[PDB]
Amino acid sequence: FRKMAFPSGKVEGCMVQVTCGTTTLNGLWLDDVVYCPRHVICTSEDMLNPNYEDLLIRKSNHNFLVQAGNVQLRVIGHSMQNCVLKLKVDTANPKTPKYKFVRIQPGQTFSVLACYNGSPSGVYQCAMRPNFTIKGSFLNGSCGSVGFNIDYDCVSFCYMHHMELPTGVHAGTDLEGNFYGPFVDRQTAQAAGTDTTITVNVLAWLYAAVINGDRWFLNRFTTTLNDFNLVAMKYNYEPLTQDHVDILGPLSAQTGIAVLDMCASLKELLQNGMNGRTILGSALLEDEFTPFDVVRQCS
Amino acid sequence: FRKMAFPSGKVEGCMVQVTCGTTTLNGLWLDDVVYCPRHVICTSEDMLNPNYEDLLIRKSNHNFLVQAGNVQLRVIGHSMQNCVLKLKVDTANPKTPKYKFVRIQPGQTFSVLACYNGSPSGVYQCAMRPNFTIKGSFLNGSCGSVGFNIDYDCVSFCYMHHMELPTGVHAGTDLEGNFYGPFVDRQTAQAAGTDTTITVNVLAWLYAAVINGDRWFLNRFTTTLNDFNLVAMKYNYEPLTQDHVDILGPLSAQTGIAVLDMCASLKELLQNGMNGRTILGSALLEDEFTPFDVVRQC
Ligand SMILES: *[C@@](O)(CO)[C@H](C[C@@H]1CCNC1=O)NC(=O)[C@H](CC(C)C)NC(=O)c1cc2c(OC)cccc2[nH]1
Ligand SMILES: *[C@@](O)(CO)[C@H](C[C@@H]1CCNC1=O)NC(=O)[C@H](CC(C)C)NC(=O)c1cc2c(OC)cccc2[nH]1
Repeated sequence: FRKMAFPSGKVEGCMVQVTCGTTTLNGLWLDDVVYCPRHVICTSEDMLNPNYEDLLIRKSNHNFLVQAGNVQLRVIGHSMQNCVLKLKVDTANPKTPKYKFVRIQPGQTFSVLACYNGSPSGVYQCAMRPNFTIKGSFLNGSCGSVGFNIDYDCVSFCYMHHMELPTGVHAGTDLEGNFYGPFVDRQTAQAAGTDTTITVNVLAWLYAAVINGDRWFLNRFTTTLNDFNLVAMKYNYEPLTQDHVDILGPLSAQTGIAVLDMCASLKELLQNGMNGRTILGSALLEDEFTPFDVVRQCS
Repeated sequence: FRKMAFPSGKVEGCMVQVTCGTTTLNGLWLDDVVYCPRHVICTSEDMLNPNYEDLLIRKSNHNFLVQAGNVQLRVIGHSMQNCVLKLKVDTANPKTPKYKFVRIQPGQTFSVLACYNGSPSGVYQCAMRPNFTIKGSFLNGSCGSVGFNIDYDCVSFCYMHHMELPTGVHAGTDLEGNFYGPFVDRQTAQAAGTDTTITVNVLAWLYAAVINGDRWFLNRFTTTLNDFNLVAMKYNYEPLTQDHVDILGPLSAQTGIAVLDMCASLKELLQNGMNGRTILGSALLEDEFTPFDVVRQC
């Protein structure tokens, strides 16, 4: 049981390079539109406090160098959707897959294809933290990198990368250009809200450990759902809903461990610690596997 | 600092399924050859104690169903090399990347593209353990999934999946069909040697910690490589080879910390513990980041 990402081939066939002036970053080429972060039009001076509509109107179609591999594509139009720039090109991407743009909720996961200069560099899995950051690996020039999920050769794009907070976590937008969280595409040091742990995900991961023969954390006790949430919120865990309980059903039936039994086990682990032991190799309670993630991988 | 796979699409373009009777696994289609585990020719009952040479004499080119998607590729030749079947087909794969077959060393990492019925399913990073197993995630129908590294648009194929040991780790061959480790493609309970900590990767991790300013563990002493190997074995840590010292070179140069000085720092960590302190936030020493992986992320 490892953190598994979706195969990235369908998304690699879409990453291009977008250059405006001195600024370079990645774009996503679907059909005859190239999507990228709008701050590619900014100078270093602009980025301190940019007026984007104002800065964009002074731009021409020919200010934008879009390169797909070696081939350069000609921009025949440009418009802005929130923090995302849409560049119209005169050529449709033949590798465009069946796609959709979604906005994911906190706690859900996606694969991140990290690109630099329009070249895919690596893929890994991430979750939308409850404070709307993501704990990624992104260096300089990774803006435009997108996150996504795949459902029967339909790619749901849910994230485009824009910034690293001073704490080392990352922030970005959906493909409509709306940031996840209270962040703004300005060159300013920005803090996030207090992060919390994704509870339904930690439980899904405990189930995965049992399905794989780890049971040392289990116990005899049970807890009411409200009493578990009292302890949970004390340790900065998100509360557990009845929906979350049903989402976990399969894993409960698969293992024969009732959700509320699994909540007693997790409750003790938060009160007692792990005593130096490990679960599925981790010394920490892991919260970036969703129940579906676990289900898909174990069956 | 996280586990990060290579992009998988260059390998996706080469996954097909190979079927004999009712045994289906995955195969690897490069030019006009398809590579897959030879036990595809076995019925489940022959797998218990197969005679691959006897079994192969009775199969013919028309016993092999190779499908790219729902599309059949006609098999026009077949040979067996070690534990892999090599099926010559009548179409060169137009998505064939530039590629090589390489046999990796324990400690090295690669990406795995888990496949089922010739359809990619997921991708993740593995390290070859010193006991020649890997801690993968494979289900039924995963055999023939491959592991690979990419350097400068060149895919180096290094692993092909054959089995799950009772302990739940996995084992397989290089792309010439030679098992990593003392395992055999028989349907049988097999046991790997005791695992050990991958020292070269632990040292890579300490370099990573220094690059990011976490360097409390740097000590004032040095060591010889023979002495470090001897003590490390006493803590269940792999000895270092000359090649291990060399692939540590760029990280040694970037930090100014000589390799044998960093060994003495690790030796002190081994004999005195971490004293509740952490390194890169963690209390455990991480051993599945090669020096390449550390640089690749900096
Ligand atoms: C994109 O590459 C931008 O073209 C870049 C990616 C980050 C660079 C280092 N690692 C990355 O993930 N993004 C940025 O530089 C963004 C640009 C904004 C959205 C206009 N800015 C930041 O990530 C940023 C700014 C500041 C800051 O200011 C002052 C202070 C502290 C942190 C910080 N991060
Ligand atoms: C391939 O899918 C098979 O073509 C399959 C993959 C494993 C199934 C579960 N997870 C996997 O990684 N491989 C096998 O089933 C192989 C087939 C051999 C090479 C003929 N066998 C095993 O992995 C196997 C057999 C036995 C066993 O026997 C008895 C006892 C214990 C473990 C075990 N593993």
